[PDB]
Amino acid sequence: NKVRHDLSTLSERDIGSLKYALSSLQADTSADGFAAIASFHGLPAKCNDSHNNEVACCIHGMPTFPHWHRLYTLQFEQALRRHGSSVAVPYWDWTKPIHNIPHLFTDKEYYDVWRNKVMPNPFARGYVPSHDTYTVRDVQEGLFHLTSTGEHSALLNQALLALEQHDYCDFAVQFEVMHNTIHYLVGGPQVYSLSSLHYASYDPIFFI
Amino acid sequence: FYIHHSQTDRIWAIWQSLQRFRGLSGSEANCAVNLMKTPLKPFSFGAPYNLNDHTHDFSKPEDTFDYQK
Amino acid sequence: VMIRKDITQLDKRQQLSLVKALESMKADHSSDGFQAIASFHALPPLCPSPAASKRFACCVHGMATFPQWHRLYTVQFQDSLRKHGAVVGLPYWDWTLPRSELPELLTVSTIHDPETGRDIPNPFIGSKIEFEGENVHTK
Amino acid sequence: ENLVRKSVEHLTQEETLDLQAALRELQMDSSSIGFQKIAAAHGAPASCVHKDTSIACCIHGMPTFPHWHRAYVVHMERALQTKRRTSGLPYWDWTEPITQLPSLAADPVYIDSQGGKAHTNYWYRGNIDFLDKKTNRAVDDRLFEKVKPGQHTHLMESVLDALEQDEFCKFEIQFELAHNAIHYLVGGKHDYSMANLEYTAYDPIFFL
Ligand code: CUO
Ligand code: CUO
Ligand code: CUO
Repeated sequence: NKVRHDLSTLSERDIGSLKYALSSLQADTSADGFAAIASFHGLPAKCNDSHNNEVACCIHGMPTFPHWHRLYTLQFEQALRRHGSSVAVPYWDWTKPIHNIPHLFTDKEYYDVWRNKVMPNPFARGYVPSHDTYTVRDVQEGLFHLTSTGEHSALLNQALLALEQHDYCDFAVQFEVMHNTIHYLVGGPQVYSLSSLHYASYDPIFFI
Repeated sequence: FYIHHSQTDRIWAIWQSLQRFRGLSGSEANCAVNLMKTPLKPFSFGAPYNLNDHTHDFSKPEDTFDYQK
Repeated sequence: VMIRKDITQLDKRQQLSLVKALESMKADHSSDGFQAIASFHALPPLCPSPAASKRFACCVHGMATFPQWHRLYTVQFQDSLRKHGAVVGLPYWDWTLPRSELPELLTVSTIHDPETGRDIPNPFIGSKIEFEGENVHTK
Repeated sequence: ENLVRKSVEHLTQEETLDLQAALRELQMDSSSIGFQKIAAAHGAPASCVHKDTSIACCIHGMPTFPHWHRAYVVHMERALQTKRRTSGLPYWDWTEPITQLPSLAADPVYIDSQGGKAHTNYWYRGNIDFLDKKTNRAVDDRLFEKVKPGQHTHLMESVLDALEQDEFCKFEIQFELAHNAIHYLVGGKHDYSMANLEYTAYDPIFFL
């Protein structure tokens, strides 16, 4: 049903579809909609039930953890598809060193269109309606990866080590940690960001 | 509209095949050479209006005959 | 070799794709989007320039170039549908034969594709003309 | 004593934040002193010529033109002081090519330190109260930045020629033309923006 491509690989046409779809995603008020979809990851915590006693929905530090997030991505992908996205959500290959933050996400304004209208880039960010706060990202330049090999970045090393593990459990432990890095990188100190458990789901980078 | 034009395009293709039978080259058009060269908008107007690369390259009608393109 | 077949011949799955694809195409915010694509043929007129005082409609109608222009037009839609995940090429409705019943694909207002089990309007049945105020189904 | 105007880049964070808060505070000011009221003087609503038909109130195409605008900045400047703006109105030196837009004006969001929440920057934009609409700006000519075979730039050349003119009026014609370019680039196509005569006053960039 769907193919996933790298962000860099995405063509303008492909990205354009994504650009619009997210915009429409944002619009979707419904539960399927983005605002609702985000809450699945964390705050507000609906997880045990709507009841006051609540915990974060996502499973972390648990072997279930990769399962949950994997499922989570599909939810978005389906949402975009409904929205009319031509392609599966792209993944931002963190492992490779990043000369600069990907253009699709980075550009605050999505100028290109036949219309040549200027608009905000839904990809760039979103806001949290409950908090009525806005997403923010504090990123470290260090992310631009430098390494002796050059190829073997910390992420690459960490990911690879996890890769060599028959034990799933062992794999997950290593697997999750590598995953953690990006949240820290983008979020930075910002309370409302990827760095935060509850807030992080809001940023669109999350899906990528 | 799309469905209809598809049929009409289909018949046009039919004509081309008949021409081949005739021995006239199907791709080649003898007539209205001047018009064929000119590119057709908005196909010629690429992005942002026309994302499609193929139609853009194809905008010249001369190129259009070989549907296989 | 994308294949264009008679609309009647089309499979349910084939139909399925077209219905979903067009519907998604309708939604498509992009310039590639359906509403935008429609503007190519006629109003709003794009021809002199997308933004020009006097605009003319894109019709190389009444000219030799006419079949070529329309031929590209169809593919433009076809490519679009493919972006949507159209499995096949746009089908053709052969008017040449007499048809007691109008094609079901286009005719039916609601489509209850069995896979989803959900019922939605048939995007093929009509569209809405956004720029023209008439937010009516293309009648 | 007298306020000093520095370049935007020169502004310190402390200085910038004062400015940040002040104008944002200023925006709130409903008074005629308030920013919204201040905007009216430049253009719409017009009431330049009193009882007779109104026209935009700003002298353009006239030698008076630099006088009027100069007066205009001071008016706002005074407003900032009410705002308790620490320093004078910063100026964006268009003449020098700039790799990027100025952070203060450019950033649509201003991120405070200490994990301050990200909010829209006041400098980024303002709203048009009379005509319910938000001002917007699009820079079609991103290219203007850093275009130069050397120190000399198109603006520099234009300004320089104007500079070499003893006659005030001769200078004005040349000078005014240079002035207009920024409005064009910033405003772009957008109807409500620097590009438009009436609307331009609303943008804070006009100020800089
Ligand atoms: O883990 Cu729950 O967010 Cu990546
Ligand atoms: O529409 Cu212009 O031709 Cu069938
Ligand atoms: O002058 Cu009235 O606009 Cu700069």
